[PDB]
Amino acid sequence: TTILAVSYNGGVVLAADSRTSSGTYVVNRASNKLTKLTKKIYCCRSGSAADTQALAERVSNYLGSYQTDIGAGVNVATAANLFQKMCYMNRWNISAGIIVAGYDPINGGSVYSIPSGGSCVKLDYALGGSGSIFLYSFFDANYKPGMSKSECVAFCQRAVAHAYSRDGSSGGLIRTITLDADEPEDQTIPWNRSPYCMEKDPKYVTQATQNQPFSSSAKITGNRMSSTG
Amino acid sequence: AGFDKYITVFSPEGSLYQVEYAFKAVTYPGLLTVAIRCKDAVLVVTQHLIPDRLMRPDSVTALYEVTPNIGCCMTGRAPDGRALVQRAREEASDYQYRYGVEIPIAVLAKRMGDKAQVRTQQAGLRPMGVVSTFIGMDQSDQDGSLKPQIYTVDPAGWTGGHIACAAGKKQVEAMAFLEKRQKSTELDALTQKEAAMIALAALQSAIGTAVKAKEVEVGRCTAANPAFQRVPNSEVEEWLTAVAE
Repeated sequence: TTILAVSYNGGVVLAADSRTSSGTYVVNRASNKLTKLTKKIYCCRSGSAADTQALAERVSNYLGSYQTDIGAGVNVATAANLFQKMCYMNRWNISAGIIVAGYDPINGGSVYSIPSGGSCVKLDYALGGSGSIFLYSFFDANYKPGMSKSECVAFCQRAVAHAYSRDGSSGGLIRTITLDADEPEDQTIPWNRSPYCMEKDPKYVTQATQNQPFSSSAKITGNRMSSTG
Repeated sequence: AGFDKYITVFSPEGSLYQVEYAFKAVTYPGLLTVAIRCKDAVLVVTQHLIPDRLMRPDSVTALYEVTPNIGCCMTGRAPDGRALVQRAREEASDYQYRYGVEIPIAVLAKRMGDKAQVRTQQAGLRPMGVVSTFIGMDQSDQDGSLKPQIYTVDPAGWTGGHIACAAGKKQVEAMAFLEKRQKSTELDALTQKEAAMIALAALQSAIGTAVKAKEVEVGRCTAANPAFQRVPNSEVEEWLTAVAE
């Protein structure tokens, strides 16, 4: 699982892979890990699918009633607090890493990370899942804060592609959603149109020289790909 | 055997006095509401009069949102209805968390009537002296289209749909006007403008004062926009001018 959220000037972009895997078999290759909480607030879920689904459904139910009670919109901080409380009271029984990202008219675009421990950190960008470990040095080198909306979406897709190119537990479709003062816009790009994969990378085209032909010299001359040669 | 009217026990005539008295608490405040449904929308108009000029007019209202797609109007003891609104909202939320779909308006009205009936059989509980009017859109089967729906809940727990209804002070005159207008036209085939004009005409004829726009508040659900929302004062003004012909 690879999930991330990046804030730009207007709002936020949430990106995720689509792969639910039972260890080494792909149970689902078209999952949707970007779960709607309110109209402008979403969460990226990593870990136990049942636990994260139940947590998201409960938080969405709580937030929907709260809008009717107060008669106004909900800030991203409220949803972040709801997840933080619900994950902290159940931290020993659930396996969940949550990213709460959204737009509210008061604080603009917000991104919150709630790891397995149950804390809540407000960040410019957040990463999560097994494939997030591959992206940290990718963000330290290639990520510049202050990108435009389209630039942020493209960077998020490229980061997700780079993450699941190396992570066996991640892969499949790349799903992104943009949340800002305008209408939220989703996008799903397939693997065959992904911004990066090692199969299309020209520097991994040449195979490692492992199957030496039987030769009278120590000179390495490529792999043996024929019986005669 | 002497009182028989201070608690929910049967009278010798087989009637509940504490529930009949709660019906008089509906018309006690002197307010009136009229709900109508056209071919593609449902409207509710409630008297919103503020004699105290020091009172913030937009703070007090009788129109409530139960769910984004279900709106409510309360007529009677103002706090009491508020309480019921809370219950209704809870009855929605739990339902949403139990079945994953939004509660139907008829189901919500039936459950609210069930809640009212309990207070008419338990001794210590006082009935809510309000009449609840839920308006919304219903998702039909075999065609997928939406239809306007009005459902009223009485303090006795009686739940019923309506093509058009009135509740409050001088509700009988409003109902008579609506029935007289129904003998000529067909309400379920009219448009939103005609239905709004009919509802405002009935409200005016019941009270005979030629209400302005600031004196009423209107809630609306439409087939194009299923969400419940309040009509802006400009549209109410143009409706009233159309009625004034």
